[PDB]
Amino acid sequence: NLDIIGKRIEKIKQEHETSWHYDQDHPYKTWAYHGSYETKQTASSMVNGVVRLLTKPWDIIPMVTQMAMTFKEKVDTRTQEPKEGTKKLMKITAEWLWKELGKKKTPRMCTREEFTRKVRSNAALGAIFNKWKSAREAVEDSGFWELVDKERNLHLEGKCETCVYNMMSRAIWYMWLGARFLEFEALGFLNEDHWFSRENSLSGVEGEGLHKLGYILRDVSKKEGGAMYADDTAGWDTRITLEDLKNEEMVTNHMEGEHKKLAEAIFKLTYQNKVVRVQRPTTVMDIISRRDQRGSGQVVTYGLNTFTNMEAQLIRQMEGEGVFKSIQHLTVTEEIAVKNWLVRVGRERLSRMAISGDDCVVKPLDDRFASALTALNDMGKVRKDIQQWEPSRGWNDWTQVPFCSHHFHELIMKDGRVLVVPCRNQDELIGRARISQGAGWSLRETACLGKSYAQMWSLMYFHRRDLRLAANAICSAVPSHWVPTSRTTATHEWMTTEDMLTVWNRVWIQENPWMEDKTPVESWEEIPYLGKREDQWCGSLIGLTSRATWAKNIQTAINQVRSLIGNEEYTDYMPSMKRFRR
Ligand SMILES: CCn1cnc2ccccc21
Ligand SMILES: [Zn+2]
Ligand SMILES: [Zn+2]
Repeated sequence: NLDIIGKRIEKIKQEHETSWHYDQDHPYKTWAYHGSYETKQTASSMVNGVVRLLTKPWDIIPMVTQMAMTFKEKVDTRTQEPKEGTKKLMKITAEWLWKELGKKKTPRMCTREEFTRKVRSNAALGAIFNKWKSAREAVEDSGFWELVDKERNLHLEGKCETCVYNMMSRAIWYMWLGARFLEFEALGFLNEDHWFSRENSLSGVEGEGLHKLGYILRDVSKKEGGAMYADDTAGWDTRITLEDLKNEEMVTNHMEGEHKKLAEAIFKLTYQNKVVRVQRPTTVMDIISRRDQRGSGQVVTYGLNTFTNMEAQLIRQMEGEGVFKSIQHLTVTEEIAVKNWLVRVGRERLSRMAISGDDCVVKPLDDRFASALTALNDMGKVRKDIQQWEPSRGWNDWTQVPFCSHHFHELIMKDGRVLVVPCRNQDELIGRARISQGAGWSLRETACLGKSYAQMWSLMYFHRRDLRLAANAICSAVPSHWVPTSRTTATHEWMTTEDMLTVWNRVWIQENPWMEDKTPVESWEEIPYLGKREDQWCGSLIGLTSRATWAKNIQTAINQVRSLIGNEEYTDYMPSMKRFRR
């Protein structure tokens, strides 16, 4: 308690000595409360005019237009201590899983140099605005690194002064760049050295890319076993227990010297004890603490969510296979059975899963898994939108399974080769491309963001009639040489000025390990669509009068946007499609 967090608390107390007060009408039950101080400030979603002008038919579709308009009573809930059988299963499984992940990897510190390179190419490293303007400025000034140094030596001394969270089914915890560096130094290796790659973790998909996820699910489908299960957890980050945080910390067992001590301090001082500042309109700032739940960097959050989800799902698999009888207590011989299952079949069982943070797909040995719920519920990983003890409903066809907000189609090219393509409801794709975040966007910057969405559609969603047409229109309306941009950056092969057919050939043919015949495609007309009825099922407007008029008159829409941007060099990409080719 207050020995580990007191210093951070004491320090903030004094910067607002003229405003401190223990409020008696504080709304926290599960968060420990400490005091308040005076503040007064808030970032809504803005429309991308280039994309909206080239998607007119969607101006009258509420599922699109409502996306651009406009639970913190889950962060304030509590999770019970698991039983001794559950705690034992998790500790054995975690111990075994860090060793497998560590067999072909070496833990190591990430460097000021690596951190600097990140900030100078815009990665979302959740920092704050004070002393320096942006992240870019702090990194070049040696004053910063002295602040970093002071805290660093403080962590080696087992103490913390400035690693404090700021709060803002989503909840983001911005720290100051200094605390973010120290997190990156100790734990960045998990992401930087791809510990959750499929090659390394067998269940993971880190670095895999949307054009690979469908092929990975089809490979899992080829295993003998039961249905494919894809149960979502209700508020995964809120259900991370202190026992979860202690099994995650065991990665330090594989470290040495300084690194081991630096990593131990991050886990002890910032993860297993937290200090947070929250905006309350009644507007004051609340300084609240708690020991459990996830509140880390988004990138470290991803890897440890993947880790603990892999652990939970292997245990749910053990329960289905009858490896242990009850979570109340493991007998001595159940421990050796669990250990022996892991050594004997653990790697096979990891390969039956696709896990991306809190998101999983499992193809278990048989359907006993569906009603194996005691460990899953007792670990606190309670399923969303089903009653606690109701058996899971599985999927009989890998093409129906949801994963990373998509489903996947099997699409046969006129030449017989097989594409496995990512898909989701087309209203969601159009609605997202019509939104920008933040202020001060020039027309050129807005156009270059439209171009990023268009090239993503040409590479990932070419099989959707409306998106291939809208992508060609946007690429025709934005100057040919203007570089696609994004303010918050899987593998993003569409972020390039290279010809999109050349990039399509590299991603789907040359570099695709599921495509044996490497014959290049010579034109976009060789590249197939979904069936017309399947395209409508997945949200296409093909067949509507609005869509026909848009497609026929597309050059008029392209010319409207070209006239706004002005006298620039443009390319006509519409004749790459059969219907505009004379
Ligand atoms: C886990 C054991 N088991 C297997 N099949 C079931 C069906 C309902 C309840 C429990 C079941
Ligand atoms: Zn600290
Ligand atoms: Zn679809």
